[PDB]
Amino acid sequence: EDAMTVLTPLTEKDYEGLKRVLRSLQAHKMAWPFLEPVDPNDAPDYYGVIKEPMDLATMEERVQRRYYEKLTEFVADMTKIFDNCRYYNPSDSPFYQCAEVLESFFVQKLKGFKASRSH
Ligand SMILES: CC(=O)NCCc1ccc(S(N)(=O)=O)cc1
Repeated sequence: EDAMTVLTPLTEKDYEGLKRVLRSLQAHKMAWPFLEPVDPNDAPDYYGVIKEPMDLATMEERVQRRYYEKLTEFVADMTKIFDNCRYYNPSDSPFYQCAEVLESFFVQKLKGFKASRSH
């Protein structure tokens, strides 16, 4: 990551862009596994093997409360969603596939956001 991403505080204008990025991911057809926390009734061992769970509803709460101070912190929570999924599930599962697709989409949107901060 470049210096602006790591070190520039998130302004109010930056926060309007983060809200838009988040809503775009929540509207994607392959985001269904990630919208809410993993349900322990459907995966009884999940919370014993994933030490730092993350999901898009937790990220929305954090955006609304202005939790993030730097773009790097927002990117780290999003990346945790996809990394947790690829560690828990096998490479041939539909869950793993959805992580591949949605991370590519996130990177496209993140590049757009970064371009809009500066010019
Ligand atoms: C985001 C994410 O990784 N969700 C996985 C949810 C999930 C994984 C596995 C199963 S099982 N035990 O039926 O094979 C159920 C649900």
